[PDB]
Amino acid sequence: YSDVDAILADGKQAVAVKHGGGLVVVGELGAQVLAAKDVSELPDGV
Amino acid sequence: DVDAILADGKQAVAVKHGGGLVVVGELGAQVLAAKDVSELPDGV
Amino acid sequence: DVDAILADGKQAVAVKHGGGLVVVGELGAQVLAAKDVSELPDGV
Amino acid sequence: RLDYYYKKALVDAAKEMYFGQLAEVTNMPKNMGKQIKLYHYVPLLDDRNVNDQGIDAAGATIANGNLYGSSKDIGTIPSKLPALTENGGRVNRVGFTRIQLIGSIKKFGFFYEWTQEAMDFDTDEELDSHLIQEAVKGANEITEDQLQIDLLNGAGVVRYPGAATSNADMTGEGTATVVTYEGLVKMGITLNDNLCPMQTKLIAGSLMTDTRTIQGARALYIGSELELQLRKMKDPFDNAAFIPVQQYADAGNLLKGEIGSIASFRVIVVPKMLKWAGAGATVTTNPGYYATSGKYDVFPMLCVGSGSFTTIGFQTDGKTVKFTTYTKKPGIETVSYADPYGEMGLTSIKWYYGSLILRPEWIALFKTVA
Amino acid sequence: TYTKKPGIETVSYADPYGEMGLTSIKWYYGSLILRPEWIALFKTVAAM
Repeated sequence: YSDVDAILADGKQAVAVKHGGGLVVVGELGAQVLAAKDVSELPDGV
Repeated sequence: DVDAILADGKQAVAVKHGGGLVVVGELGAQVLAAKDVSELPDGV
Repeated sequence: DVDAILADGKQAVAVKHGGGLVVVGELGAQVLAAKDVSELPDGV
Repeated sequence: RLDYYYKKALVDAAKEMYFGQLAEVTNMPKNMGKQIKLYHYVPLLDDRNVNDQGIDAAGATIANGNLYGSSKDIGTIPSKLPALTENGGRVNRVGFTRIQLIGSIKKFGFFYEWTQEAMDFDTDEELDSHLIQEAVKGANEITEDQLQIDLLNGAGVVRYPGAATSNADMTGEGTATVVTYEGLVKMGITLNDNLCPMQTKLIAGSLMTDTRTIQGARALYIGSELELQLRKMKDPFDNAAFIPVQQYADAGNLLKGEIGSIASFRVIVVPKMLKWAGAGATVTTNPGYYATSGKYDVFPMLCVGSGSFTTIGFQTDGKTVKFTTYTKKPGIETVSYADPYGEMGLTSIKWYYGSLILRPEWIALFKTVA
Repeated sequence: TYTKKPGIETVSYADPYGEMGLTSIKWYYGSLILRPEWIALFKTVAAM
């Protein structure tokens, strides 16, 4: 990307990395993938 | 509600810029913690 | 130990609303930063 | 309402300190690194002295610059004596060696959190006081094991009961490898060569009826379990060996938490004494020994000198450690993007601990009893 | 005790740039037993 506006404009939210430095960018599937207790609740794409 | 997240044995990470709250799952985190193709669960 | 996490290369963030630390991996970050089924890494 | 709420709470007392008082500190500068080094010098005759400079008095190099070393054998010393002929061409060519001692400083800390709801709608309104009291007391406790773990690990004098040589050797199955009166005196004899000086002077004797006179001794720290074995311990003359503390209380001064004395040791009981739990032999038919966690449990017997514990304090002002606390009370103090309401609190205790164990002649003898 | 410090004191044809040092201790021991009957010795095998 180019700026912190681009990720927000893209819709993807951005979380601040405290230990390591940087800005991890989170998308809808990435969050939807991430929020999963077990194999059952993963996107149809995985 | 946020309490329902913890009751599900689920932790949650705040977002500084534009998310507010992102819920983080133990399968997801274990997926999220991965260098290469080697360290992802059998489900993936 | 946290240094082992950093020395390995994996970053880490802070879980505020309940929990400790989740550790971000290289593939996971790419996995996490995916909009649609054609934006996540090849392995998944 | 179904019951009456009594306000006063039952709070456990803090375990009394026994090891932190015997250590001396060495200040470590800030701007420089995290290690301290020493150059310990050894005697020329000591067998530790190894050096290339070793030319024989009447000859060439023999790779031994310590003459007869520490042989102490009359069949050896005359041969290795620095005999010199009339022609003084070459001689023993003694060498000297110094020992490098390295000490490290590590970091340790705490933290715990509480919500405003927990403090507000709780049955007891003194929750904050109880938490900080329990927190700081535990920090005092944890610091003690930091010291004790190192002291137990580092001890040149390690005598094993019977014919045992390692922790695994010890067992209670057959002839239980326990402390004998013979074993204790040898540890003092080994300690009598040097390092550990005589902690206390010998007791002359006071005018009484039952009082006995004891010799100069060195404090030996023991766990509570092994105390009984020391009590019922027959001397060579089938009499008692554990002189009770009361029999010399009138004459000499008393060290804190004393139970008695054996030979050249005054017994000190420490409530929090770490042990080698489940490190002996497999307990097939354990004959009623309290030492049983999967395998036999090995208990220590520690005798610290006065030159074997140099605790390094990073910025600690003449103390083994300082605790650095940080309280963020719920409210405006903890208002941020994470919680824009401030319904969270935080307290963290950080500290820096390190030890050296210079001149490692502390005595640590094991025992499997009870 | 004889001590030849590095410098001029050890300058020679072998080492014109005197750098080596030296320290030698010598003595004569001697021993005379006037009355051996006054010396008593007891041998013993020690325990353990």
